[PDB]
Amino acid sequence: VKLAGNSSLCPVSGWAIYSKDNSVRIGSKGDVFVIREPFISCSPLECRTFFLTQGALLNDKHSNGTIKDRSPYRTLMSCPIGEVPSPYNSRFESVAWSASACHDGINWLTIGISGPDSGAVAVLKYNGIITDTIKSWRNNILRTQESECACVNGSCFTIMTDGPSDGQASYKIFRIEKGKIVKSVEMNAPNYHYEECSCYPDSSEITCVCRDNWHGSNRPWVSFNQNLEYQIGYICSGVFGDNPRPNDKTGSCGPVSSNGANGVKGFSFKYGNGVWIGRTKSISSRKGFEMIWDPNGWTGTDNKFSIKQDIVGINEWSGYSGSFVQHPELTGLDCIRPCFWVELIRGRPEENTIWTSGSSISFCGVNSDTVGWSWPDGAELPFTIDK
Amino acid sequence: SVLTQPASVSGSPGQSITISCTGASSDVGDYNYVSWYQQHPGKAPKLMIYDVSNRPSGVSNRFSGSKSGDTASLTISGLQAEDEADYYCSSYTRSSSVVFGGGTKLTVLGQPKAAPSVTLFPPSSEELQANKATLVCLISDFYPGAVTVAWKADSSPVKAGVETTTPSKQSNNKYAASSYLSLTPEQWKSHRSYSCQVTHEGSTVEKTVAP
Ligand SMILES: [Ca+2]
Ligand SMILES: [Ca+2]
Repeated sequence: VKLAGNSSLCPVSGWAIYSKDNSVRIGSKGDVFVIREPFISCSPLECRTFFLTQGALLNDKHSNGTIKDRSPYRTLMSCPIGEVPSPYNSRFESVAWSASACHDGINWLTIGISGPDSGAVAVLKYNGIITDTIKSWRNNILRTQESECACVNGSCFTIMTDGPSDGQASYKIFRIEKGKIVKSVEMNAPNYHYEECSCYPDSSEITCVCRDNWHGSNRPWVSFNQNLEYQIGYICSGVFGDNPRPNDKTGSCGPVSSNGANGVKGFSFKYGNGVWIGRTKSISSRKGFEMIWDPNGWTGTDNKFSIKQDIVGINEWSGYSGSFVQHPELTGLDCIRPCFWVELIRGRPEENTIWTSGSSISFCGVNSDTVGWSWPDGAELPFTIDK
Repeated sequence: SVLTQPASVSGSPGQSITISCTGASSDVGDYNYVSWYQQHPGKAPKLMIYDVSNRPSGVSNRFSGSKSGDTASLTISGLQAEDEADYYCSSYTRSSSVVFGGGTKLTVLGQPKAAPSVTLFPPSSEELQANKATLVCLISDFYPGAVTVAWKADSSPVKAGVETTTPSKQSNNKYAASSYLSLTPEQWKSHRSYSCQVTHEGSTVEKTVAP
């Protein structure tokens, strides 16, 4: 039955580890896809790990030059959580170098973006059947969340961006029903920049935390209801969430230009005026990961926070991060619980290899005892194909 | 997009001087990737200023940069003799991905004047036997390197067959230049004499040869 989604976020006081696939480590021997931009999404029965393959396997010559994010060989595929993304356990979803996927409660909705940079087309599938398409309206690379979309009452929503990555672009909100685009609104957000949003439903509405790649070291956000009436803004906290960023300082409810140039996909959970912030430990590179609870960070500009939980050591590689929820239909709780995943990028550009890939770890919020630690990728690089 | 720069600026030792890039500041929410370069003759440019007010390690703190509106400025305090070189500004824009300015030649004044030592040679007998003739006028040890040459034959100015080089700095910080007059052996011995007049800072030195 449909996913109602009228519950508020469960209040959390920590993060318990949910999955770790150890892909790249197992990829040294087994047959494992070279992947990047992974994300988790759950149905009322199970949870799955979606990812964008490169049409190639680790330790194979076809993994050469797989920095390039866009090629006719990348495909959106999925496998159970904590499992290695192998061709023997992965289900095919769509041909895409930019993707998004969510479950409305009756069928998997998948959004696959492929085509040329000037004519990219997003293929929408509902139960693997093509139900709609949408073409790039600004002829500059069309891209989407790279995380799960958010479904409420039977309608699923997502964010897409069309235009420059180093300047003002165009951002649209969509409301999909059974894979059919039924309403869209272009956001009136001058001087804002939205990319790779992490959207979660919260009491019949949706709030996306996104990445400002143009002039932002804090994270932009947009919240909307089913009629797609929206509100925009930036996380005001002085605990900056993007990477790169400046040191923790006085924040702003607008874009922070200092280290405002290109960033990393991230997430955040708003609780009143508090915010759970997931970010890298390093200020310059994609190293380490931590969760920070700022009780007034959503509307206040100071740098003070009360809780910090270590996720990945400051010395070890991290990458994309995104939110994913577990609805009461799945958990039996009375509120929609928040969780999140972390991509662990290995190889190029930071390491001496011919390839770039990533593994994943995931945590779910609980109101009970937790602990901070480091759950890194753990692969010993370079691999045999890099010699 | 074009970055405009003063063609020449001049100052004395101890004086401060400001060059001014007056090009890219565009595209309001985009950033400013503005940078400055110093280039001595025969050597590669040296990054003095980037990111407009930032300065890399090893560069003297006498150099500083600023920008206001569409004009960037490079300020050099306490002018030294080694600062005499060419200066360029640069900028990254979405439209054009870098634009080096036209350039500014910085001159450090105070140096004494020097009249040119001119030597004029008639054509060799060995060249005339090959039915060719060339007059060699050689200009040496003049300061600064600005000069113009006029050829004549019996008080009559001649323009045909004049090839004059651009001035070049010697190893002693003075300049040199040469001029060549091509003639047929008839034009050489039919005229009474030939003269090479080298006018430098209004003062003209002259030399004359004859067959
Ligand atoms: Ca950024
Ligand atoms: Ca605070």
